[PDB]
Amino acid sequence: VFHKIRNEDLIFNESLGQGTFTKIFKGVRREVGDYGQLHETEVLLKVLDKAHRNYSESFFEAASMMSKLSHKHLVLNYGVCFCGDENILVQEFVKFGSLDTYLKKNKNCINILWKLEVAKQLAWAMHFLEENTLIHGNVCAKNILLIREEDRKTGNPPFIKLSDPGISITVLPKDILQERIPWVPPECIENPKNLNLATDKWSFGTTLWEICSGGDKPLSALDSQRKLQFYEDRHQLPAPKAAELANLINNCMDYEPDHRPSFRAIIRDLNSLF
Ligand SMILES: Nc1nc(Nc2ccc(S(N)(=O)=O)cc2)nn1C(=O)c1c(F)cccc1F
Repeated sequence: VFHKIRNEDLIFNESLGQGTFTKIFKGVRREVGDYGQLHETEVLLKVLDKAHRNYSESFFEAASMMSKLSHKHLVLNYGVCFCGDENILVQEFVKFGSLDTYLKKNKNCINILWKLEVAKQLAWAMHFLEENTLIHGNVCAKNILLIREEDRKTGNPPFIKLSDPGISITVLPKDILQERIPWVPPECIENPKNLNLATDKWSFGTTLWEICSGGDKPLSALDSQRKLQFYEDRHQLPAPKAAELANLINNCMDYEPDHRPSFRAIIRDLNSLF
């Protein structure tokens, strides 16, 4: 159960747009921290409309279930504000933000080893979720958050965390799931009850394509109807700009869910590319 945070201890400072039936803000939390030290902590606030009851329930159950699993590559949730007409997730603010935006702002001037390190970290996170039989369901480059940039002097790689799952595809409207092709796998377009650990293996492939494509979105030129037909016709994505991961992407984006490799196997594959 999430720690409750009082509306009175939250300041909203900056609008950061919208997620899927969410409004996102940067703000500050006034808290009592380690040793009774008063802190003013930068926070990321995700606001759900209480009137969208099934969406909110799904969102906060997903966030809660994953926050029960502390992990270096999973975002820290501080708690929730049940304040009136809205329920608010209070989350750590990750300094360098979403990986797709990061790659655009840096004009894809990162080398293949940087991409491999981020891919490995994501794979380790997903391996941990797989061992805990916890489906994420919204793996994508925008939900990869950069804590730290690479430091060439120390050899430190970039360091990432994976965002909270959001509203489950089992409750979202079909048109939203179709918009989310090709992150949502074909079996889930067919029936959202086909959600399975296999789902995240497919989406991991799509996310690798993003990482290797400088933050481009695959199939952006296709509308919801032509994306649904892209699966009906069983097409695969084009090889990304950095072709080094093309084989791994194809192996993960397997139309047969049971053939998608384990994240343990995926990690070994990534290691062998170096
Ligand atoms: N927890 C979290 N921290 C951030 N850091 C952030 C956000 C925006 C910027 S900006 N306006 O480009 O300069 C810079 C740093 N994002 N974040 C999220 O969960 C998050 C997400 F996963 C997807 C989309 C939006 C988010 F907000």
